[PDB]
Amino acid sequence: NLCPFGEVFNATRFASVYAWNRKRISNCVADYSVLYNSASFSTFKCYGVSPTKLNDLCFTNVYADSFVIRGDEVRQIAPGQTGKIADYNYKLPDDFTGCVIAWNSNNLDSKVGGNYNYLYRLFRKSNLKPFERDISTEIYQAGSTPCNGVEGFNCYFPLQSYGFQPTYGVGYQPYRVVVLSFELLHAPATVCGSNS
Amino acid sequence: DKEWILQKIYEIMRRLDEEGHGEASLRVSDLIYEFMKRD
Ligand SMILES: *[C@@H]1O[C@H](CO)[C@@H](O)[C@H](O)[C@H]1NC(C)=O
Repeated sequence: NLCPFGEVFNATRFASVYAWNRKRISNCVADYSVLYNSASFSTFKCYGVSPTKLNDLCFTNVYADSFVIRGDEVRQIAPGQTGKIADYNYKLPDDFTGCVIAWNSNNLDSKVGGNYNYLYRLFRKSNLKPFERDISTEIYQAGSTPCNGVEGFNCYFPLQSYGFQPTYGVGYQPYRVVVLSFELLHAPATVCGSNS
Repeated sequence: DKEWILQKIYEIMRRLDEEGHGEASLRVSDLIYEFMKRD
């Protein structure tokens, strides 16, 4: 009963970072070292223990959060970070226990003339709580005048598009990101590594 | 004030988009983030 990590990592369409996806994984066995070696990742940073140590551990649930950002923004997918993505799009707690995995997807998510399917939130009145998800599209009041739900002077649609183009520099090219959270409740641990 | 410059910066970002300067737009978007974080 293998954990369906292929459905997350090998998914055809990833989500925009502001509307990040979450898959709950449970009641299965997963070889985390095989996941580490199944592709060439540019980031595979674990904050609890290593892939090899995960293979002896069991967890109640594993949550796989996936999305696309710029390569220069992957740094913000880490505890204690601030920035446009960490403040307004996807926030990790200071006490984070899990792995952040990322790889270049210029070959899939870039497009001649610009792929506008991937969005990010540019404006927000306050920073996100950890794992909070904000999919609203209220017009942002950036100035002193009320906006009344209409775009205008200092009244902005809160989302912008990445517009990925294969000729972007590496730092601006799209990277698919998968964040694994390892949840241990006072409950049966049914997600186990291949050597538990 | 601060309102006038933020609007022109927003407009440049939107125009760089339609003129296909996608990377240049994203670099301005970064500035809009840093600017509005200041008092
Ligand atoms: C993605 O697909 C390739 C080829 O089908 C496979 O070798 C790889 O293990 C898959 N990735 C995961 C995480 O299952």
